[PDB]
Amino acid sequence: GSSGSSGRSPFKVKVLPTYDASKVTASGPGLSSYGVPASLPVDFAIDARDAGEGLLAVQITDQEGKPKRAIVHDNKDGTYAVTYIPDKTGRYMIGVTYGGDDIPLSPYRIRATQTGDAS
Repeated sequence: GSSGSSGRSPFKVKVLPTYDASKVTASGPGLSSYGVPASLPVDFAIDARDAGEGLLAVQITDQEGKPKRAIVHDNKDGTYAVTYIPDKTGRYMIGVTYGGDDIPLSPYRIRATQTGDAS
């Protein structure tokens, strides 16, 4: 089941938005394919060329799918930084979104390289 359909407007055209998720990309250690240090404060960079401006949001989950703490850094220089401390190593799935629209790049598959953690 579902419901809603809320929100109206007295005047609004059907033109194209200035922003564009598709034009959104990210680079850095936080998304390093080679691997990332477990229990280490890592952050990536979001450089937008033709993505314009759009509500950015990050969702970090674990192999089980638990909510992870994600900090938001504002540079106001045409980019966006995000720090995340992966405590519980494992398959991490990051779901980046811009202006209520997920990019064709996400989700993101990363592996937290941990050592020891004997139980």
